[PDB]
Amino acid sequence: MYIKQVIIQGFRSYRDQTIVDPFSSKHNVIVGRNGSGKSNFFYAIQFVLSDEFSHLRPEQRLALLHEGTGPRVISAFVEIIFDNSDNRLPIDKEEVSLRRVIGAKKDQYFLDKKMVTKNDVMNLLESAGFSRSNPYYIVKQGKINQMATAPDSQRLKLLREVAGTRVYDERKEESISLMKETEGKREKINELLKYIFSEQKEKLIKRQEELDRGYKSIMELMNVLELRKYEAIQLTFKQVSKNFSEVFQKLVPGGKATLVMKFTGVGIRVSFTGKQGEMREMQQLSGGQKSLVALALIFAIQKCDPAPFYLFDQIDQALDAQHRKAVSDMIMELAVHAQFITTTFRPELLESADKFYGVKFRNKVSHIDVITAEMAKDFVE
Amino acid sequence: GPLAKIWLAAHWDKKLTKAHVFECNLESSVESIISPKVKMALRTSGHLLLGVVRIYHRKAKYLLADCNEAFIKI
Ligand SMILES: Nc1ncnc2c1ncn2[C@@H]1O[C@H](COP(=O)(O)OP(=O)(O)OP(O)(O)=S)[C@@H](O)[C@H]1O
Ligand SMILES: [Mg+2]
Repeated sequence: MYIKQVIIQGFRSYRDQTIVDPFSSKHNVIVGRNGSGKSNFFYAIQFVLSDEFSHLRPEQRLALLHEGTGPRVISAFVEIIFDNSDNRLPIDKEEVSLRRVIGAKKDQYFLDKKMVTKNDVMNLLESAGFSRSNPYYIVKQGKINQMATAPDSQRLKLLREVAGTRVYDERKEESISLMKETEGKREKINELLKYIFSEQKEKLIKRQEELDRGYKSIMELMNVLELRKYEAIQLTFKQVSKNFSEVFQKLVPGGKATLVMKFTGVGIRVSFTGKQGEMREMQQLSGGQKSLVALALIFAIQKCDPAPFYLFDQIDQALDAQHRKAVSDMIMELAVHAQFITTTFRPELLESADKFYGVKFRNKVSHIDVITAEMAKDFVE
Repeated sequence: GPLAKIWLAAHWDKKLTKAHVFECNLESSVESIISPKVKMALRTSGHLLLGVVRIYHRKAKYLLADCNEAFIKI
């Protein structure tokens, strides 16, 4: 599962139908001036996929609608065509089309040209391992430097959500209520068994016997899950920590970084100079250093709950050439197991990229076109 | 594997017919969630739990049908 193609119309600066040439399954990079349409493209994808855009009041819908001089637009849609070669999407098609259509009085999803609720859509996406939980499939510069400057309290909240305790509790409450719904049906088959063609009795009583052993296994399962729910936060901490230290050491060769608990919050201690007990707290790092470390932590968390594709909107803005090359080298490594769509103003990520796209704002609308490695590099310098 | 069918019953119970509901052994399904394989985060475990209870629920309802039609035939 990856993004094979995107179609946009009437959506912010993409006023006119915009059919983006099919993406590489590896690393796509997008370049263009301030104001050209890059974040608008990423917002178009988030409009379809992100849980936070799933509900919009009229005031937010019309901000999505293109506005400008000339032809006035009244409706917008984004369509994503997913390649489904790995069969992660529970639909027997090589290509799966998901479209959201927005107007002032309309808001509808179409799965393979047929209407589906918002609940269908988020269930479909979780089926394929793309959660409404882990919201790190898409990263923005504003997300990075917001994480750069966040307190220890924020990082513990972050850790709780990647642990998954909240959704586990919702699934359990859902499960239990559905359990109660079967206990009433199980009563109207066990009490209903009084009456009992002699073989079908034994074959049905076999199946009653099966529901009785499964009830017991379900009760056992609920015990082991309830006991590990209280180990989750500490276990994910342990896991993200190890990931975080390995990621930072790949980014900063001789460096060292760890997470520390306190439970009140999650702190970071880091040494760029080389494990020499030069462990600085996060808040005393430099601006660029905080942003690299924020990125390493994101990479560590993505590793705890991986996604089939990643959207990165300007992640190397605060980074110097050395650290940009390190981010690029990492991206090239990750891009063999997951799709990447990124935007940058510097050449280092270009070396890491299999396909290049240029974004231009012309004649009141954004345009996105396939370009060559040379043109991307030429634009960037 | 069987965890995959459980995963499908959690999120996309549509593409799941009687044949999976009858073939499925809850006791072993549950056992593969409790015991190793690739260890799961709490979030996935919660989905698989709902899938197991989903199939348990279907198995119970299907038995309800084959009963309310064999007690109306004998
Ligand atoms: N609803 C809208 N209708 C028409 N134009 C819009 C709308 N919303 C935003 N724009 C404009 O679309 C143009 C491109 O916006 P973006 O995609 O966010 O630019 P960008 O390529 O990300 O440039 P940066 O962030 O400075 S590198 C901007 O000039 C916006 O002001
Ligand atoms: Mg932008």
